Amino acid sequence: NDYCQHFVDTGHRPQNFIRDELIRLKDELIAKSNTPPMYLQADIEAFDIRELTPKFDVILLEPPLEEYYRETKCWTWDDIMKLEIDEIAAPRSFIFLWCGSGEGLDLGRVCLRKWGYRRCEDICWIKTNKNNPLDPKAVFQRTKEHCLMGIKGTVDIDLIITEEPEIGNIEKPVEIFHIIEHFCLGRRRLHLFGRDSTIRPGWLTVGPTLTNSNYNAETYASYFSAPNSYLTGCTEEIE
Amino acid sequence: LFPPQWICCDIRYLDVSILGKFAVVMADPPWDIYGTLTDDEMRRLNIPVLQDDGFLFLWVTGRAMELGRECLNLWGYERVDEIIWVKTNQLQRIIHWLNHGKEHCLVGVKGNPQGFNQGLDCDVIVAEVRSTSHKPDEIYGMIERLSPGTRKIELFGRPHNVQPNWITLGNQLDGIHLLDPDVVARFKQRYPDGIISK
Ligand SMILES: CNC(=O)[C@H]1O[C@@H](n2cnc3c(N)ncnc32)[C@H](O)[C@@H]1O
Repeated sequence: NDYCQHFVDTGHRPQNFIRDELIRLKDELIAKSNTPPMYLQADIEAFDIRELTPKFDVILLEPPLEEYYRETKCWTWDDIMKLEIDEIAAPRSFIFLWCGSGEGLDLGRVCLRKWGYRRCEDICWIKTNKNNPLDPKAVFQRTKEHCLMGIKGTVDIDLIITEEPEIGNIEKPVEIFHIIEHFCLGRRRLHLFGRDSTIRPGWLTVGPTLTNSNYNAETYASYFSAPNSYLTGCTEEIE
Repeated sequence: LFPPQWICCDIRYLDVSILGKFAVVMADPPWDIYGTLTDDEMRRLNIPVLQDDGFLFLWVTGRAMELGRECLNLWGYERVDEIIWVKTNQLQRIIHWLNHGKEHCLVGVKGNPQGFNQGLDCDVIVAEVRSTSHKPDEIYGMIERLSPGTRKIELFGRPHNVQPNWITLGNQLDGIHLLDPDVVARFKQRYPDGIISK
């Protein structure tokens, strides 16, 4: 069948009709190796990102774009581009930048290049509307968001499919963490613009709406001192 | 003239000025990421002569996600949408760091298009993967609903791609099939002996 014609007839988005070896020990090694969760309330615009040490193997960047509040502080791509992400990224490291579905798909690539990365994946969060069957520049109804993966220095698929969240809910699918963690990229993981709701073992979460903080740079760095400095996050702990 | 039309050619060397203006351009280029086009050849394609006001649909992959954006802006477009085609089998199941379940089509606008039905379709396509390098037929219906009855041109198309309202260019089409009289006239004026070399 033609699901595009079907969507124009019924309002059911084509992705509504997608139907969704273990690979579990990997998850268990990830959970064993995970640092305790750490988090810091910080107004990132006014905050010197350099206080965040050591340099991170993975950065997940989720600035709150205006377009996330259709029916409702937002960050413009101007603000985001001026973050000094290269000052806290490890020379070989990875980034995952949520770009929305509008100009962010162009401006977030400019950001990645500005910070020294090349894009290696374009992960798409495809939103179903099974339970409920508008940019002026838009030609089509926008039903997805993009998370760009960047690399700098020397199992899963690039699609996440979930139901469209309710209005005013800005959470991104928790599946992005599973994709990132399955890459086994290292254990210094930073989530910028995370929330109380996103705090997670193995991650340092930093954002303005956190209600509590437990971050200590020395305590945090001690999780990665020898003999644990180069673990992938998917190995056995060192005795 | 509404029925299918095509021109077997090297798109590099064809003088596309004879073809007129189109409400929609679509291209599925052989990016250099087979029979290929270098980045400079892609940049140099005379896309700008093809439209005054309308939309470009540009299929991309790999580093052409970036290169295609460069071409698109160099040719005078602003990317305003990005279609995702999710590849399924006959049972509606999805077929370096990550496996790829999709292919991207950038949507660019040029000038001041008027009288298009923006917002009828959404930006995700779910459709059977068929022949290799073969895009899905649903894109033509989406394009027809967006710009009904207007003339359209496809670059790097192949025989199965020919459609009413569309002129198809590609080096794997069979000869030259033209029926729009204005096109036929400008073609004979420019190519009186029907050869295209430089
Ligand atoms: C992904 N689709 C394609 O690559 C299609 O494009 C064709 N093609 C490649 N180079 C040229 C060229 N210089 N002029 C015209 N057509 C070309 C291919 O033979 C193929 O049919």
